Amino acid sequence: SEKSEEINEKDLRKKSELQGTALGNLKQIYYYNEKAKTENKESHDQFLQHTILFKGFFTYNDLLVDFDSKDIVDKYKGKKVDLYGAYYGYQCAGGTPNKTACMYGGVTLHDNNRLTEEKKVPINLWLDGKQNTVPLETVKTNKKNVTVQELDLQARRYLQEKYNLYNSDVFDGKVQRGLIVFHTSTEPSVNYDLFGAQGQYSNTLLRIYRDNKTINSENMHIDIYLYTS
Repeated sequence: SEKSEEINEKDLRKKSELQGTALGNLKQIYYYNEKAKTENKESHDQFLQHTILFKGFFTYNDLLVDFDSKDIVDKYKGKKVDLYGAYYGYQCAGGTPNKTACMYGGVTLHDNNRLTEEKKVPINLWLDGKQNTVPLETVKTNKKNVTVQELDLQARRYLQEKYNLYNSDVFDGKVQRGLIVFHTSTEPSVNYDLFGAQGQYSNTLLRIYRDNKTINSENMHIDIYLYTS
């Protein structure tokens, strides 16, 4: 947890710098989008080498997961895995033509990954430097090693609900800059600029999760820095 005054100095992209439909499409992803959330699944099918193809995942009927590389694919190919991420259909290719949804990362190993009790992830939130209280129930997980994507999706859904994050200025979105930090103790902290995604559609806005980054959920909290300028 940094001084809101120091974070304010990083070059965070401003909301006014989003070209086109990216803003409407960021609100769609973090607020309206359906997510793939299932446990105990396995697949050794692929389309390209850096992907794992879940045939008939949907009961879209196929789910194609994309990773940074084959090296990552290999840790999950043929294993029992849990899935939690956002998917899309626009620009998606790889399985039953016309019936494949695509997702970036969101895969964790299923075995021995269940928690003693569900973890409520604490969140520290600052708005223009004033600390705001966030209910403990906001972000929760049952995984011991969880994807940053699973936590970010929960965190941003709340920022949208309570702070109109991805609403236009006219529809009361007052936040112009922001940073989310997953503050881990034992491993490097991940931080994302809330207005820093690239492209305007899901196929590119969601690539930030392609790395399948996973962290230990115990002993960490989330720091959120929001600014109205």
